[PDB]
Amino acid sequence: MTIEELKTRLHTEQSVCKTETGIDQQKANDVIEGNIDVEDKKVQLYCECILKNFNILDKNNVFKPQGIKAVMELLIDENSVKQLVSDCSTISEENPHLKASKLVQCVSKYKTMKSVDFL
Repeated sequence: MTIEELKTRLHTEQSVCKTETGIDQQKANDVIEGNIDVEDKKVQLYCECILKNFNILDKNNVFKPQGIKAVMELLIDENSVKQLVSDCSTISEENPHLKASKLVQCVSKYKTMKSVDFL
């Protein structure tokens, strides 16, 4: 994956997931900017849709290290990827929708979806 392909793929999934969840445009923009309202139901569904579409969250709602590594290895270095993986893997949440928003918030501490557009 090249940065330009990742940029277009990210924009596409953001659009797909906005249409699917009916999330307010500003709320979807907040998430993209790295301001995740973890408790908002639409934010949770939008977050879940994005992570699952990128194989970051599997069908068993497990945070996939190879899934996140495939996406991040173009954005962040090996050391930051290892730190992100160990950090975000500690998120244990019974509610899969809340787990998804907490996971996007965790990944966003390292690189926001917005900041990909700066590369």
